[PDB]
Amino acid sequence: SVKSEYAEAAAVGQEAVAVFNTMKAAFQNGDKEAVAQYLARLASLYTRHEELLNRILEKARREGNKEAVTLMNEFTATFQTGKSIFNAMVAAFKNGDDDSFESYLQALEKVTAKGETLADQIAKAL
Ligand SMILES: Nc1cccc(Oc2ccccn2)c1
Repeated sequence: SVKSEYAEAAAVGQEAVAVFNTMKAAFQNGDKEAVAQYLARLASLYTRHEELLNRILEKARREGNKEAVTLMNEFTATFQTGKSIFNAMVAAFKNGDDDSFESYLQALEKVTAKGETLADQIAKAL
């Protein structure tokens, strides 16, 4: 069902949270070889999550589930906010700009935390 597909998407999101916190520890310790690998891992994870979310939204639309569509349109928009911040973080890493990396890291955390009440609302709506 769309609901079990959302639970699968939610687990993929939690994997990115796990790899993100590990990466943050690695960055603070200056283990840039680890950070590079974790950033690659996170990129693939976000690509997957983004695809799952789009499929879920498209299915909610085909099902005429207006409330779930509204919530998923709001949540996907905020996902792109997180994604653009991630990508700028990756660029800051490539450039050796640790001040920007730190800024982007904290922002991506606040964007993610903010978008959690919505994420729980979608689970219930599908
Ligand atoms: N593409 C992308 C990459 C990193 C973080 C991010 O933020 C998120 C993740 C889930 C919900 C809201 N924002 C999105």
